[PDB]
Amino acid sequence: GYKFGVLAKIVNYMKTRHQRGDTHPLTLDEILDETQHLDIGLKQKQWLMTEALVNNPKIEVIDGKYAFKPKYNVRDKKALLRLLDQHDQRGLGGILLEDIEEALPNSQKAVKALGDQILFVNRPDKKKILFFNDKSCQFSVDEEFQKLWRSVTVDSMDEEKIEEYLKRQGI
Amino acid sequence: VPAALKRLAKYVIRGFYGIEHALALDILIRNSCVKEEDMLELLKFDRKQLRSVLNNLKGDKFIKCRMRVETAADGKTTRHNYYFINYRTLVNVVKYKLDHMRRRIETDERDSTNRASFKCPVCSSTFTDLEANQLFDPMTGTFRCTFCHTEVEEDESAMPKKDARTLLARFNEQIEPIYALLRETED
Ligand SMILES: [Zn+2]
Repeated sequence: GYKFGVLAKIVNYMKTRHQRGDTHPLTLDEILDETQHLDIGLKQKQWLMTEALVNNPKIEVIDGKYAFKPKYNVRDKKALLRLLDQHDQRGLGGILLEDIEEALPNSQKAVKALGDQILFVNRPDKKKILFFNDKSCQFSVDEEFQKLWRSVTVDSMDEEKIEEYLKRQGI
Repeated sequence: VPAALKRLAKYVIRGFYGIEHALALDILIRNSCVKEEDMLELLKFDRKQLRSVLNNLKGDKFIKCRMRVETAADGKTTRHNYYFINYRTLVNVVKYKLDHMRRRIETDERDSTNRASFKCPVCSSTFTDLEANQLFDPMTGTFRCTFCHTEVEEDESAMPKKDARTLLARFNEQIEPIYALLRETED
């Protein structure tokens, strides 16, 4: 068709160019040259310059030109630790391991380096969710304690019996 | 809402429950009443995961829930689940669990001696002292289980009993901070 597809090639070419290490911004016309979009329509050019290249979260407007956004993406261990801490502080939630691996190349080194600082939750589809390890208050017990705790059923006991136990034992 | 109640709730949730339960309590600590839908978005947890956690929280009655029904702008009925922390019930449940654990410890001490002291390896089943006498045959002159006719060793029963004694001191020591918090929350 028209007016909606040429943008994808621009984004992908921009993504591939960034992977090569070219952080320098690129003009709309310059990017069009290498994407075989010299015949791109005029009303398409303005739409990209006004909406597509600003609304997207991976496009940075620098000195008028447009450049990738590696700063938002995690590309080092420190950002991963800082990013996770911010989510816990603001209660935004965890991030899937896939979102970090794509943003952070060789994320295994960062994950293993931080070690226990990251809490991993395994989704049914094998997907892993990362959460900050809040080391403020920590407490754990032996597996025997947890097994004993589970053996003490509490869901199937009514409030009347629960509170009656308190006076039964004299407390 | 004295800070003592919040501290006690945080200590118990972070000690006897997983991180998921603690995160849910944190939202309710910041705001007394919070919608179930809002909590799901903030935590980004799975719908089933949050529901299972909420049911567990309701099971221990740490936080109560109220159902509000209203008509939305588009006209479709909306039923929201509002969760609020009830410290009055939370302290009672915590007190119930602590005493139940304590009475479990004292009863467990007697349960150790109640365990059978005779075990036949051939049958692989426990044998009581009373049953051991019955199995003994006066004609034979030695005590063996009639079913398998094998010697019985009582050394195995001794080992598990010693383990429980060590747990007594550790359990009492590790639970002191919770007791101190309870005393501070009596007012
Ligand atoms: Zn026997």
